[PDB]
Amino acid sequence: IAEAWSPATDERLRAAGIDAEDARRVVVTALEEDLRYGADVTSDATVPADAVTEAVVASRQPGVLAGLPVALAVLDLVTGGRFEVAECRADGDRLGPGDVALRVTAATRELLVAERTMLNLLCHLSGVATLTARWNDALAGTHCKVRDSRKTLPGLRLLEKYAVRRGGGQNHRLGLGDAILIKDNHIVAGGSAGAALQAARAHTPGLPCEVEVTTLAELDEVLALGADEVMLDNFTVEQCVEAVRRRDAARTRTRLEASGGLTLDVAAAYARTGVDLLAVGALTHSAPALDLGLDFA
Amino acid sequence: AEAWSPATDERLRAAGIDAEDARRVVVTALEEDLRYGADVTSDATVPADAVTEAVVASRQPGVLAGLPVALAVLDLVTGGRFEVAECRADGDRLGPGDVALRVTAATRELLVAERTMLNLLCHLSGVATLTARWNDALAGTHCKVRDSRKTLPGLRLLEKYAVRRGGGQNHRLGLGDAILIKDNHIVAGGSAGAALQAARAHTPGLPCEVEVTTLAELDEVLALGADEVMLDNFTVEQCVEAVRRRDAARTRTRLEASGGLTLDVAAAYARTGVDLLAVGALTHSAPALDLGLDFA
Ligand SMILES: O=C(O)c1cccnc1C(=O)O
Ligand SMILES: O=C(O)c1cccnc1C(=O)O
Ligand SMILES: [Cl-]
Ligand SMILES: [Cl-]
Ligand SMILES: [Cl-]
Ligand SMILES: [Cl-]
Ligand SMILES: [Cl-]
Repeated sequence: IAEAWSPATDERLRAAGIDAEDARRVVVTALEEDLRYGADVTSDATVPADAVTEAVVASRQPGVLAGLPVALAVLDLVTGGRFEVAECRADGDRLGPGDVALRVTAATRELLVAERTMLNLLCHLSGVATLTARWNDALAGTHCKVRDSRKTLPGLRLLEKYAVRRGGGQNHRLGLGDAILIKDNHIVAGGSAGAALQAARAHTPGLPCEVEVTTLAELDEVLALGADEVMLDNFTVEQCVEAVRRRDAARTRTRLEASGGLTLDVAAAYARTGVDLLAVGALTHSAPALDLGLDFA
Repeated sequence: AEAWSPATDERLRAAGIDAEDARRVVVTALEEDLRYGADVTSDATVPADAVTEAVVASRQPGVLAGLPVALAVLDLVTGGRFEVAECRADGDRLGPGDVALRVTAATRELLVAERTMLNLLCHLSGVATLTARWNDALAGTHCKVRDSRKTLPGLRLLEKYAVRRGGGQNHRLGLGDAILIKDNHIVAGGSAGAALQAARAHTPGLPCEVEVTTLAELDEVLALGADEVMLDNFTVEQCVEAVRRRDAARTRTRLEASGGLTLDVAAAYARTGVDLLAVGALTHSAPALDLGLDFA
């Protein structure tokens, strides 16, 4: 029940590397989903308007914590600044069961209004970071990194990319316009993979550029053309080993990125083929939520 | 574009989709993808006058949901300049290779829409698919499955829609349409039955569900004859006892179990004799359904 939050909160967000205008759109929208049918009828009947309590946000499962500054923004907006923090962990920290991510004090009615919006953000972004961190682990021992994609949930892209970073992964492009990625359907609608790569290089030479191949024949063209980065689409582990052979023999300056048909179990096998990157949509479209709850004193 | 045709405006209403809320989701999701430029890749590689047929089909089996929303994305991007050859209905079960939609539009407009349409399709169909799986496990009992308020930010109404299409039932939609006395109300309010009596006091027509964590609390609210009790994190065995104590007391209180539920133990919880299972995983942990969009 406020306009926007205090610039003290805006500083907290940009310090963590969160887009503050996007965080505001997400937070305001999520509060409205809960409040559009009227005030918190349950709290209004059972909790005095004057009550103040302490609240602890803690995890029940282990994983990586993301979104604590955005959760704090929710609470700033609902209380209008009238809260005091005692303890907090930082986004990126590992959490075990019972670990305290936040201990804050505010008016009881406003915590009760904010908590579900705080926790839905927190449990979701933490799930993303927790899963990204799992994928990074399957790649320990190699030189392979994990990246996300554009397969993000409507409305939560920048926040899901942020959570991916907090879990130790790397972002891909953020949209259709900040980098070139030539896909199957571009090659369906057009000539060949090679023609397409030459067309994007010529048309937009500033932007970084990646081409997605579905066969070894296509891989041969883009290697002949000296492609900067190549994405292997639904290659088997053997096919990737071949693709790494053909890459190492031509331009060792070509990054190979595997995508499609990847699961956490086979992540280790792929990393071992010598490909440089795994692009995993599951990071942001099928990230199971981390169990965090908010308990009162 | 600005808004969409009144035809998609009414196809959404025919589905029971909040059309205003859909507009916000769809326009936000498109702005996410275009706020950086114009789709350099397609503008370099696809003729500006190309027109293609596109098929949406699923690679895995599940329940389809969100197709009217995916269509509204296509409408906005094309300005209504598209045509549908075939479409399945939200709620239909699909298998591998099953075609949920065949559209024809300008190839460049399809490529800008492709990812927003699929992100909506795959998430909502995922929500409906998991909900349907939960329904199967409850089959042969009188237990139904219900969602929660543990929804992804900005997506509550579309996800509740998808729970309905997967064969589940919606719980309340916000903080103001139903009473639900939670663990923290009880802390701040001294006692579980103290809080329930306070709720009946303030609005006697609004029905109260009270959320208990101990068998003791359950006797307390069953003694006050609570209309509906939610068993927070009872074990399968504690639910069986909960049902026993409820059948003893001459009130037919409704029993809904919630807290930690996984598909895993879904079929077991359905046979404790509780009436409802409230599953946050339907919406906060629904794995996406693999649908793709392919050109002719
Ligand atoms: O298009 C992208 O940005 C992308 C990048 C890597 C992996 N997948 C995708 C996708 O969403 O198709
Ligand atoms: O508050 C709700 O609507 C709700 C309903 C059923 C199960 N859980 C919840 C929750 O507290 O998130
Ligand atoms: Cl960063
Ligand atoms: Cl292994
Ligand atoms: Cl309905
Ligand atoms: Cl007891
Ligand atoms: Cl009652």
